[PDB]
Amino acid sequence: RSIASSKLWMLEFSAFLERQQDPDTYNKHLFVHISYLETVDIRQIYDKFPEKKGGLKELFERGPSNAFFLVKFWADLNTSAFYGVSSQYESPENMIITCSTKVCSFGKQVVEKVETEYARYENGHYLYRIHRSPLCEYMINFIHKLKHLPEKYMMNSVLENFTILQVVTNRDTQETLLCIAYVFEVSASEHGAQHHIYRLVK
Amino acid sequence: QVPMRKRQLPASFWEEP
Repeated sequence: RSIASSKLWMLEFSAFLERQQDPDTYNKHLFVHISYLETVDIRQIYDKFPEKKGGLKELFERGPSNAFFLVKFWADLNTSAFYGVSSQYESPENMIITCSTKVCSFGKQVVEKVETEYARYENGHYLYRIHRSPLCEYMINFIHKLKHLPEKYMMNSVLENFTILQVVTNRDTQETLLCIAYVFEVSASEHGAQHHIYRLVK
Repeated sequence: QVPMRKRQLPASFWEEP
């Protein structure tokens, strides 16, 4: 139904551009946004993500398999400036979790960010949150470069070798709680950001 | 490089909502 394993549920995800007009006025543009699931054979995407060491094939083999999703974004790129990322997770357990985000060009890791997040109790469950985390410089320049390509065919061709892997882990037990693979296209002119969510299998 | 559209993916993969 949703991006949820037995132990973690992603409630919200977004990457955005924020501009301050005056001290009382803000404008925000969402590049991508998440607030029955077809499946995708994980062997079809192995080469788009790093392997060898902490690889995507090794991660899935160790499982659990109900924690591996693929998100396909049609990103809206139609736009001093703050570039950020926000996410929110729910769990029925109070744990200390770790989020590893790896940006890859051509299946080769290029940026890595690790973050630790703690729970807040709310109405019987536990919330984890990344708020207005600064988008790193590689991504900001990549977006600027994308917007400078001559046509959407060149942007989407470039984006075919751009992926992000997110692994969320229980810091104590090292259990994989959520693993999300992200593939991207540019949304078509006045379509706005859209996505499909898949379960990864086999 | 094997193009993504020649790989076996659900048809939805290229159908933007």
